[PDB]
Amino acid sequence: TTEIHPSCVTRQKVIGAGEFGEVYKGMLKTSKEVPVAIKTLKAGYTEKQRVDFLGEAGIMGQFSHHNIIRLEGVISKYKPMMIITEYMENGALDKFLREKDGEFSVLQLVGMLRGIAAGMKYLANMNYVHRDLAARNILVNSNLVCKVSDFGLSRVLEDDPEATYTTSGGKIPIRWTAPEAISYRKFTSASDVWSFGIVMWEVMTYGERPYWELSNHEVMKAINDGFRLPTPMDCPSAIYQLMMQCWQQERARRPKFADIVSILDKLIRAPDS
Ligand SMILES: CN1CCN(C2CCN(C(=O)Nc3cc(Oc4ccc(NC(=O)C5(C(=O)Nc6ccc(F)cc6)CC5)c(F)c4)ccn3)CC2)CC1
Repeated sequence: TTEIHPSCVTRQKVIGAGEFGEVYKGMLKTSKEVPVAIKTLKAGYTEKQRVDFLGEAGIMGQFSHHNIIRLEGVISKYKPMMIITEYMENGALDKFLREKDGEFSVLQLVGMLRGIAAGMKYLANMNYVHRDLAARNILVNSNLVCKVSDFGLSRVLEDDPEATYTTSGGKIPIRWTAPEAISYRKFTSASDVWSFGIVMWEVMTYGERPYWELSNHEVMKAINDGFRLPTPMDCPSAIYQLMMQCWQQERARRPKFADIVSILDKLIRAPDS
């Protein structure tokens, strides 16, 4: 990661805040200034927290792709510590699609899915398994470009610092996670492809919550009994068929992300479907 000089960074507007810290909109001088998001580490912290905060930035900094959020740099030597990323004017996809209910064409929605799939193909080619692929972790810019991110919603601290038992390795998003990853913690790019099919269903419902009528255990039983998410209204058959292939029980049968990009490219270049 690049260390950013604090003089080059300006915070202008608060986007959100929690016990983790805060997120700001601001400007960065690379030398004209560019808009950025600025994630801060809350005071005070623990040396695992600070190393984990910086270590997550190190992971993000390894990637360079149009459909992966870009790391501009970090401030680690001064307080508050900061992760400084590319700015995404439309925020998280799930919220964006609920705000824009019914307002996009099918070709526009499929273009979003292609962008997500192209980001995931890059990650797969880097041997990176995301494990939390969901519309809430897809960011959207003004041009409607969709980019993969992982703010770390799965890794927030909710464990007492003195608890005998703690969560380790993060919590699991059951509604987005492939069955073999829930059962054996077998996380692979193939289990990310299952999650991608769930993202496809989020997009085509303009942000419905998957299995929303069902408790987390109600979801797991429904799945192993063979239930799959239903065909959204106005979802083309070819898109729903792609979803079902991502949700194949045997992971060796799911498409690879490279295949998903190609399938979506061909559809975009020739509707029908
Ligand atoms: C519709 N309008 C609503 C109000 N308003 C807002 C909406 C909310 N907005 C917003 O949230 N913008 C935004 C926030 C941002 O906050 C983040 C800050 C940091 C992160 N990511 C990270 O911290 C990490 C990460 O993403 N790692 C990572 C990345 C990619 C991978 F493949 C794996 C790990 C952990 C290092 C992140 F995913 C998001 C980033 C960029 N843009 C934009 C303006 C205008 C739009």
